Amino acid sequence: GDPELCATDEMIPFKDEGDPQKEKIFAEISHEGDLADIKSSLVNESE
Amino acid sequence: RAIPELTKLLNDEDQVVVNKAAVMVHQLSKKEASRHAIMRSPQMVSAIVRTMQNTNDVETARCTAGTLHNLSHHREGLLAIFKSGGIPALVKMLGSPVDSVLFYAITTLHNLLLHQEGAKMAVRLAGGLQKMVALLNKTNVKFLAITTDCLQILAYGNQESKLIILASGGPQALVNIMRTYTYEKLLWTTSRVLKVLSVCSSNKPAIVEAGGMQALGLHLTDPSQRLVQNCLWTLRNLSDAATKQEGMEGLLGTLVQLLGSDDINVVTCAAGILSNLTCNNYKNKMMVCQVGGIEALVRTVLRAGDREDITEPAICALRHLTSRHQEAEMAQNAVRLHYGLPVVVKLLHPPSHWPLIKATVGLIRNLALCPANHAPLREQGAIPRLVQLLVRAHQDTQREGVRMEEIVEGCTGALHILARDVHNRIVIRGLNTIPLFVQLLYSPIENIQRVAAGVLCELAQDKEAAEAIEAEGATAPLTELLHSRNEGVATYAAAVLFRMSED
Repeated sequence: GDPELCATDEMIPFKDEGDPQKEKIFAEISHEGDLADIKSSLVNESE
Repeated sequence: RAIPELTKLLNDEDQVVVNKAAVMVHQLSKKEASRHAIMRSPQMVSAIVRTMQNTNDVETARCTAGTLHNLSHHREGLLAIFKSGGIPALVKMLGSPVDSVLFYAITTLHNLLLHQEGAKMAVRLAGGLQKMVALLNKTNVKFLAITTDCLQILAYGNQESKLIILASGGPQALVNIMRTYTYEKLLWTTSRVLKVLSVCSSNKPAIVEAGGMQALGLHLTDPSQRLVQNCLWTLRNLSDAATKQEGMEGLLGTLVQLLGSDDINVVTCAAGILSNLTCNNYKNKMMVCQVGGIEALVRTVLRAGDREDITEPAICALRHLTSRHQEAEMAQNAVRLHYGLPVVVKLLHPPSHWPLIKATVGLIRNLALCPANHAPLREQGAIPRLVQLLVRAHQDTQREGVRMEEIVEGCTGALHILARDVHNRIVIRGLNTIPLFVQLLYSPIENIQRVAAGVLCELAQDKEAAEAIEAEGATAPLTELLHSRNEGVATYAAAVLFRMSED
């Protein structure tokens, strides 16, 4: 049996630390100019 | 021009007259240059705004509103939009019923925040934040997307705004969106506001209680990498506040799978989140075990090799999963079944750093609770290696990243468990450890006195050992610890003295 049934597991307190490139997806991503397009659409609807 | 002369009379119309003049001005704003002639009539700019603010005829508003949006395109256009006080009015229009109005109001506000210096402050002052949070139950996803974006813009690098959003029930609203919609751009602007809030201490618990982990979890297999990325890192940052939630089945199952990703940063991330989400919550442990988490974690450890940004979190999760739940024994066995024991023991060696070695000794401790692991662990050379880490550690304390007290406790604790097996006991005293374990009884740390008394207790079940321990003068300190404040310490001291004089 485990005598230490009350011992807690220890959280690792993650944040925004270290090299900022290890907290992105390693793979390259490149799919304003983004919301510009959908703002256009809403302006049309209102008429 | 002679168009400024026409704008003049356009400023008047104070009656039922007004209603028509708005339609006329609005229409003239559509031109490319007819948008310029109205720029340098601040009387008009300010009239367009007053009218909309006050006017209680629906179409009148959409014509004033529409007007400003046209003008919100040029770098001189927003400037006067601001200087004429349109912002607080825009923000007032965010309460309107007419969706044609709301769309103009929000698109214009967006433009301003992106470009017009002073907007951010101005919008906050008008109470835009609390307006925008309350609009988050509107139904047009394009609108939601822009609305959430505005929030992100105002929240960014501004903790006061973050707290205000928290206060307006923003977290629950944002989380509902993540649970409900599937439209990529909206999930993206929403995952962003969330990420930005997740760096606020007060918002963490709030995001969590609102079902934020489960909701993020729903989009981890989305095709949009930018979205998966925001979810993973937000999940990770929240994971320490999230150990008491239920309904985490789906998320846990997906995290296990993500351990198989080819993307390294996705793997490290998935390990981290799993490490935390396996802290103390026994239901989380059972589920992680049931979807084959031990096998995945072992595999992940082998794959990572010397990469400690991967092995430390993954070793920690393994450790959480090998104690203190209904399936902990099953997990202890699985590690052996899936060839984990040699990689585990190997991690006790260089180039491992102290934090990984800490976690690993912790894992080995749990591993040793399973009788079927006593011999295999011995075969891997766990014991001599633990004893070396122990001796080293104890020497450092006799005169970072980790404290050597933890390593001393950890190591001794692991040996305490390995001492259950008789052949292990022989190897143990075999390494001349009995004096070391007796001198440990004198440590100031009670945790250390406990594991020392523990290992002595197991060893003493054998007569030769007990005489050996008696010969070290253990009886004195044991008799004293008999009155330790620390329950365990005192409990083992009794235990050892008991066995010391059996005959």
